[PDB]
Amino acid sequence: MELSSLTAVSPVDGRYGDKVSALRGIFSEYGLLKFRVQVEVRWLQKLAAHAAIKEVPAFAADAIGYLDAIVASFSEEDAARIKTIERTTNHDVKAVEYFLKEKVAEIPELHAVSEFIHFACTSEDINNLSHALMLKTARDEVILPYWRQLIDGLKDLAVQYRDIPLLSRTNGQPATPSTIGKEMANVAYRMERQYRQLNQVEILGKINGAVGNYNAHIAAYPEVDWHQFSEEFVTSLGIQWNPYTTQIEPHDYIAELFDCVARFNTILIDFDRDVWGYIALNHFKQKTIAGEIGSSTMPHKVNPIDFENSEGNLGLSNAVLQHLASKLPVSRWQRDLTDSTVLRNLGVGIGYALIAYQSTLKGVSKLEVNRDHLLDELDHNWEVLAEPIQTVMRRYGIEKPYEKLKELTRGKRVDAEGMKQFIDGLALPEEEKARLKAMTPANYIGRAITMVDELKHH
Amino acid sequence: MELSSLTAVSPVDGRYGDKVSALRGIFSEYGLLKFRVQVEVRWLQKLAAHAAIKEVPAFAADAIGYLDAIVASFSEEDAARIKTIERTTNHDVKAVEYFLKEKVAEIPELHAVSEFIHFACTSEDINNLSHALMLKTARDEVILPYWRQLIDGLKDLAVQYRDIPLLSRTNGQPATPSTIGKEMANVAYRMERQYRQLNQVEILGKINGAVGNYNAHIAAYPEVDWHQFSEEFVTSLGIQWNPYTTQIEPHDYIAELFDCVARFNTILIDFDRDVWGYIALNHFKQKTIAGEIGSSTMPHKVNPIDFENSEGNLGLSNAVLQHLASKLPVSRWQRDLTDSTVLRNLGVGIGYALIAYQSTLKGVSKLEVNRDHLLDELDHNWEVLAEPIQTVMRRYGIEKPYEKLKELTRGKRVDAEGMKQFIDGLALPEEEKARLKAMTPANYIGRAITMVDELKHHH
Amino acid sequence: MELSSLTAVSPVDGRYGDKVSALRGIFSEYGLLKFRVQVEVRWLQKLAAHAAIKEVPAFAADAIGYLDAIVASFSEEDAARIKTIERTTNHDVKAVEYFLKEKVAEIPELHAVSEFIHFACTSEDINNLSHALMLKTARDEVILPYWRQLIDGLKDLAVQYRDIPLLSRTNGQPATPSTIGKEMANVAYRMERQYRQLNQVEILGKINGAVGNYNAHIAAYPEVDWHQFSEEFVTSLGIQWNPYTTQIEPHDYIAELFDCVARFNTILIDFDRDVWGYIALNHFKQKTIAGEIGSSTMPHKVNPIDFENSEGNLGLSNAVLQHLASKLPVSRWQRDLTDSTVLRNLGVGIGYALIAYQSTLKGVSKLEVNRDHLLDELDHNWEVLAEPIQTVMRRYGIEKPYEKLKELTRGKRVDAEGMKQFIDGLALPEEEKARLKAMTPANYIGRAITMVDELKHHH
Amino acid sequence: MELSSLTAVSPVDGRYGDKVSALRGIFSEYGLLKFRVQVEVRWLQKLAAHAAIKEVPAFAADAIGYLDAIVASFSEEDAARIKTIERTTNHDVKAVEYFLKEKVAEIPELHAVSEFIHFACTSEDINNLSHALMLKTARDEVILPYWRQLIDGLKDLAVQYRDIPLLSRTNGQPATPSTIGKEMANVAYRMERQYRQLNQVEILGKINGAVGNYNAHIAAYPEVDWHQFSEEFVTSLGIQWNPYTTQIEPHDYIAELFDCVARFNTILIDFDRDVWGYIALNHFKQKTIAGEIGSSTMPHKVNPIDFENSEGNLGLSNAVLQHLASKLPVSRWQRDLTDSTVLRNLGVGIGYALIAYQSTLKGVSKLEVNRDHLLDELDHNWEVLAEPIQTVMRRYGIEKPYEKLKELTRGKRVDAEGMKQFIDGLALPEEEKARLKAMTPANYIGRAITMVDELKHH
Ligand SMILES: Nc1ncnc2c1ncn2[C@@H]1O[C@H](COP(=O)(O)O)[C@@H](O)[C@H]1O
Ligand SMILES: Nc1ncnc2c1ncn2[C@@H]1O[C@H](COP(=O)(O)O)[C@@H](O)[C@H]1O
Ligand SMILES: Nc1ncnc2c1ncn2[C@@H]1O[C@H](COP(=O)(O)O)[C@@H](O)[C@H]1O
Ligand SMILES: Nc1ncnc2c1ncn2[C@@H]1O[C@H](COP(=O)(O)O)[C@@H](O)[C@H]1O
Ligand SMILES: O=C(O)/C=C/C(=O)O
Ligand SMILES: O=C(O)/C=C/C(=O)O
Ligand SMILES: O=C(O)/C=C/C(=O)O
Ligand SMILES: O=C(O)/C=C/C(=O)O
Repeated sequence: MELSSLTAVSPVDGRYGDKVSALRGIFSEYGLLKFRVQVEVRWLQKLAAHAAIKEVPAFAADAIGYLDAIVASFSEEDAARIKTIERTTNHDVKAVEYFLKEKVAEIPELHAVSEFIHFACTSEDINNLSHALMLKTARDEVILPYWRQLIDGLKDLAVQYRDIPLLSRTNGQPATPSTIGKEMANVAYRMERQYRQLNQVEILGKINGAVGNYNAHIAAYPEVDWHQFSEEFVTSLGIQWNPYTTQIEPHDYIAELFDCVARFNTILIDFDRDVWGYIALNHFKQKTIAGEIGSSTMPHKVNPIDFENSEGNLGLSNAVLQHLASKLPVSRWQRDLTDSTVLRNLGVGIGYALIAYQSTLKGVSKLEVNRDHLLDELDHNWEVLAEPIQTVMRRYGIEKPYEKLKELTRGKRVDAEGMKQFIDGLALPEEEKARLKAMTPANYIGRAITMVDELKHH
Repeated sequence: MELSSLTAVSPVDGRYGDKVSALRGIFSEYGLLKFRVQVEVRWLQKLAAHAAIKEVPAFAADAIGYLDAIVASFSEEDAARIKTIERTTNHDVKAVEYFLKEKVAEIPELHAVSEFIHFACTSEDINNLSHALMLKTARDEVILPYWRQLIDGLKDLAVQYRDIPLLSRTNGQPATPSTIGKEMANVAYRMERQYRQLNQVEILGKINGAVGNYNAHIAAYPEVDWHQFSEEFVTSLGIQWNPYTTQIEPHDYIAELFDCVARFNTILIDFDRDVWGYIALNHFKQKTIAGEIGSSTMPHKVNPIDFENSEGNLGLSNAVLQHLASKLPVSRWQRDLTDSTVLRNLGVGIGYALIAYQSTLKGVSKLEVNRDHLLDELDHNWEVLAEPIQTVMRRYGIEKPYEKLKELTRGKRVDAEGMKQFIDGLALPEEEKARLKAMTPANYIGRAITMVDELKHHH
Repeated sequence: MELSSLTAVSPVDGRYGDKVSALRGIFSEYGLLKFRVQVEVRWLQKLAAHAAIKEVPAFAADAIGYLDAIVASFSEEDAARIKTIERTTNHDVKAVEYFLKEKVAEIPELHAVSEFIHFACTSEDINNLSHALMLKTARDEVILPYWRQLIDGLKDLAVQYRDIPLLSRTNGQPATPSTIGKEMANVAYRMERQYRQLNQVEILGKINGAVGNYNAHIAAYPEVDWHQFSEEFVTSLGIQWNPYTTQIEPHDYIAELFDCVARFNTILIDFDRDVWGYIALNHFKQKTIAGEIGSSTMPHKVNPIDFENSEGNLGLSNAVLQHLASKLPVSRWQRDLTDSTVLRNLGVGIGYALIAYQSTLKGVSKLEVNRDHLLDELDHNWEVLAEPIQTVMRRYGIEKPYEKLKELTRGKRVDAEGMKQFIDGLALPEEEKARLKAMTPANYIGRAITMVDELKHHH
Repeated sequence: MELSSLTAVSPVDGRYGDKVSALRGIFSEYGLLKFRVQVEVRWLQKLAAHAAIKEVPAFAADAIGYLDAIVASFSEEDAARIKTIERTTNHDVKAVEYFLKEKVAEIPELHAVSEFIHFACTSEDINNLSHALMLKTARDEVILPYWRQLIDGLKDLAVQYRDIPLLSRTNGQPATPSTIGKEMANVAYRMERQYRQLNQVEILGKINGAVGNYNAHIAAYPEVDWHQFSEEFVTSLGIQWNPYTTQIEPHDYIAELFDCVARFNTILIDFDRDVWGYIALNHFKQKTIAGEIGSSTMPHKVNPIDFENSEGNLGLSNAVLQHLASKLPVSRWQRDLTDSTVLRNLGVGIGYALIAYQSTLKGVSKLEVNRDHLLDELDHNWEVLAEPIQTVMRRYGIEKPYEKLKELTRGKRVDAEGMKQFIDGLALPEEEKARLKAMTPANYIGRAITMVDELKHH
């Protein structure tokens, strides 16, 4: 069978292919080849612009334009030609070199310096810079914008549900109340920390020849400061310079990038699970679309499939991201080639994540808080007032406060009247007694609401 | 950009797409849908053949042929129709049901029992059986055949290199010799163990309604023995029966299946790495063709790129296989849907492995043992004879045998002459002294050759 | 600070030390050394009993008893002596050899064949056999017994709760009912599958010299069939023979063993989580004793801390088990020593699991099903009867059955009365209408109870 | 059997127990209890020092001293008492509370405010701050110093071997030369990046009650600004404040801490492997100790067991660190208790790492570079000069330079005379021809030496 979204082995290009279309122009073989062409061309232009390198005179305006067009117009047809050449070379980057030499052959000025294409370069000089550009593009144009959508989305939920009381669950058991909004706020805050970290991750690049010592460069141009030339070229591409490497850029920054993405994903997994649970408890109703089918056999079903889809894909994302993070930075001696094939999977780990981000956003858009249920549940759990009562008792020196409340509530059902009766028998100033009799599980929410309102201050 | 092998995000469908084409008809959405249709059709066919279920009379030959054709000729166009219907249902299995209902509408016999399609079934009854069929097919038609090629390949190398001496390396250091063939035999033996295990793994399936208690089945047909019905149906598909489940088949067998593939892949990583190193030591030269480029900058390079490609892909395979193996069997209460999207990746872990198997076979085809280097290295490591000498001394009661050889060789360079002189000073019977003076690093290979020759007698 | 359970870095030897005491005599350095001594002693004993090896005459009863005593009475003091000798050798197995040599010196018979201790052996010949003995002992005396307790425990719950109705949850939502007992039975069945698998795993061992070719053995005794000698010795230890290896036993069986324990642990995590949730839903209340504190701040709390402790430890167990399973079988060339230090952790992964098994059993002992809540919840979810109604409608040819019930219940609240009214308007034979009007969420449990009663007939 | 280093199940407390003794006072149950006592006491002191909280008057000098002594003198006997109390409570932190109440009972001033011990606190307020102190102490006093030793060690090797030529290996094959020192320098640089990152990781702490909303605090003291009180207390402990949490501190920073430690460990694994290989190639000899045994059967053996031990333990370390990093940040709703038992393993992942750090240092101390072998090997690989020759040809416009050199060397043995003969036939200016004939694989090292000398500038 020919490849199509229906026949694709992986769901990243298959069932969810339309959810990650932007990655097809970045992490695919086409994307890799596109970026390699960009790097090769930029290298030739720097050599030409470098006065000390007389063998490569400055290019005329039209020659520079011809070169820039090769970069900007790079097509699948161009990539297909490179692969055709690769059939002969069985070496992808050499095929890129030969492809570029073919392209400039018709332009005398360029053909003249044809043998300067890839001059003194090793394949990894081209590959690592290509990977850097792929990752930088992915982060700045795709990943961060989804993270911002998720963060803004959670904040909106926090504000929207700021004052909606919730019977908290610790150890899965009824506990001291909070508000739906506050529980949303906690997640936004965590996501924000990771967003800052991802944005601060360095994206490194290098260019220094075969084993990282500019051997070939120096042999031909011993008078040129290639260490300076290297830093200038890498930074000219918008990449941060990595001065010490072997044949390959070590890949530590890729682990740094993926580790933070995995942390964010983990926070999202936690969120997907919690909401799945709130929906199970009926604290949230789900918006329904006319025509849709919840269950093939149970007509009444309305399921949180978006949160579940996201949860599953986040696990897959982390499995791939984690493997790359831990495996890439280890390479035998000056390097073994196992990282090449692995690096063709940078978009895979990212892709599962993007699919999950969209699913979560989709699930969030269908949330309908159920205040009635939330409040009704709280009204059936007056035992949660045992904490404040004992704490107040502690304040006013009443003996064994915690112990007395434990005797009253642990393993015992106690309603409002019962809790109220206990308070009345306490040796406390009327003012405090009345203050205690005035609280309910629904209003025993502490600083929850204000916590939500102050989030914007962090 | 439209999807093509060039724009595909994953190299399983991209760069290596042509290496795993067989999986496109199995693990993809098209494959999933095709098997779902097969299961649905067979379910309807069993209901018809069941005399006690009179509302669905036995189907005549032409109707059975029409149903069989739906299964056999299932096309991408058919899959597209289901996807079109799914746009409305937002439920894939329900779209399959509607698809089939549309298909039988033109056959009165079949159209008359239209509402019996998916009768009493829950989506997972169809899904789990499809996954089982997908995995069984992949194992018997794809995985095992590659494993047999690797095993036979290693065995061929074992025989071909049965008597070629090798300076063994323990802790990376020169050690007691072996033969290239013996080192290959060890790997083939480990591979065979996993082969037998994978083949013995159970591929389970179930069919029992919404939560596993045949609730719906019994509500409509209380006089029918659905437990028996279930076992017959699952086994009729060539799948092994799993009588106890919630809404989903628990997936334990998937972990069992993936755990053995991972063990096999691990053995292969070990192999890829060892050969990469033997090539690094120049114990093997590499066959290459004119035109091929080793390095873009170093024209003299000839690299073991096939073994490296395999090694990298095996790591990826195991990472995906292991995630599925450990995550799938955990599902909240009667099931949470997180396993659905994950199960659409059964072929991904398998795909990375297939790519690796082919790369290794390619690498193996290019190996050329370098007898000259192997022997020359052995002739510069006569210190390895310290072990046999001390051992012989132990036998004949000579004092501090091991200790004496350690003082003589640890941290010291000793050639054939120096080792010979030492043996001469030993208080051993002439015959034993001669035997020791007759051995060399190259012939101090123990039972290596016979071990290789006897491999065929195992497994 | 001196080491004590209070200062121990790891909770396996610290807080939970008393929960895994049996492992101290197996996987610790003391245990490793004890088994090494056992293997060394048995090796010497076989050499003596082998008539062809005349330099080591058969041992008389008292000498055999003295050797057996070294093995049987091996103490921490003996272990300390070896560690003392190791301070000089910087090689543990060599220290064991010297230890034994010192021990036999007082027995002329044994002292006379002193240099035959460790004869022709490489350290791994002793190590791998010790690991095999450690794992076999742990499996047969520790792991399986806990697994049997869990399985029997789940089966007891299954029987005890066989007929207690439960509103099932799929996607976390109210679904077709089952029984508490049926949900327990499902787990017991999965556990039994892994139990059989773990019991069937092969525990392999080898003994063949420095690199696996009996080089040293053949150099001294070329007329002896060491391949046969090897198989006899390994099997005499109750271990299964692995004829092909490098310096180390490849460790594939360790992965096979650990892969099944991990699958079992995964099933248990699934269980711990489900029960944690059933407790959260108040389907089960928890037994607690006076004096116990649930929360330091919320006096009303009663938490399922036992299940939570188990769940956390199972994750830890699998993480260690999986690392060993995937890393151990890869060793550079004839072996690199990275597996030695790692193999000192065989008991760690097992320890986390043992802690978890005991915590779960403790949690189970405190469960008290809450029939009132389970039934009350079911009585507020009559919408689950939409499935059986539509299914019956399908049987009797009523049009758009599923679709009609969806419009009636999806996103809508429907009580017993509303469901009853709907059934009355259906064009079905009186008998079928009555049957539908007679069912309730609580009795719509299908074959749940019989499934539980038939569990005993499986496995 | 009773617990001893010989009977310990885990080698962290067993065979290598003496290698991690410092962790016994930090991550053990004793350490956890010690820190919990510290937090509880500090909390009581802040309440006393807080003027607005009149029910807890400022403490006299001797009372404060008595409290400080409880913290500073905390012993195993004290910890044993807490565990004895825990037998009754089956709740560790409550046992700590009761233990402290017992300790102050003899001091009237303290006994007077006995019920203010743990006032309004939830166990996790104490636990998370304890974990923060454990991790901060471990990083600043143990981990970073080992990393600094390793970094300084690699730098010393770099300087010591700065000019020692090495036949590089890419794909495991003879490649463009470098120097032993440069290969050491690359590793030091990578380790330094992680050191900076680990040092910059935030160590967070919180204190806000049952579910994070100061519910109990406000119920008793509605006039006190508990949000300010919280930030002050956490920062007073030297911990960074985490304002938004549920019952537990989310643990994201722990993942951040462990992820960077794992990255460092991975770099070290790569190093352990490379040196193991250099030793296998005989580029490094190993120092030998009189009396030691390399092999029980092969008398001549001298093995790099220290690097191997380190490699094995680094893998174990990462397995544990990774599990904690990915599992801890996920907790059901306001929290499930699975993280408590897991957090008792913070020292385990760290312990394996420390054992490995020491083993690597030990292995490094035994390295003896073998210049003779290194140089002899290079002198047998004149084919590596094919790169510079073709590059020079490229510079001077000689047709198909790379192609001509490939024909000459790919799959062919070419010695100095052969390479020299090829150069003589080139149409290049004598000056360049002589420059090429003057190089050897040993001096074709590019900027390697200078790269090493400039490391100190980064
Ligand atoms: N040392 C190297 N650096 C960069 N590319 C290489 C190196 N060695 C081989 N290659 C080529 O890199 C490509 C790797 O392909 P793949 O394994 O599919 O990722 C192959 O086309 C090789 O010919
Ligand atoms: N409980 C369930 N069992 C089987 N399929 C379901 C269930 N709940 C929802 N679905 C459907 O299964 C599909 C899951 O899609 P995906 O997440 O992409 O794997 C969706 O089309 C859902 O409508
Ligand atoms: N090739 C080998 N086979 C078995 N033991 C070895 C080997 N090489 C070194 N050893 C010893 O094995 C022990 C490994 O200790 P450890 O790294 O703590 O597990 C050390 O005492 C070494 O002297
Ligand atoms: N929600 C909670 N927060 C803090 N501690 C708890 C909580 N629930 C139970 N505990 C106690 O925490 C301890 C956990 O012990 P372990 O599982 O061994 O780490 C037990 O002593 C419990 O009684
Ligand atoms: O193609 C390169 O740039 C390098 C190849 C190699 O080192 O083998
Ligand atoms: O589609 C089904 O078969 C089941 C759906 C559900 O349980 O929600
Ligand atoms: O101690 C041994 O048995 C082997 C040691 C080695 O191969 O180095
Ligand atoms: O002990 C505590 O602080 C909290 C306990 C709980 O939430 O259950």
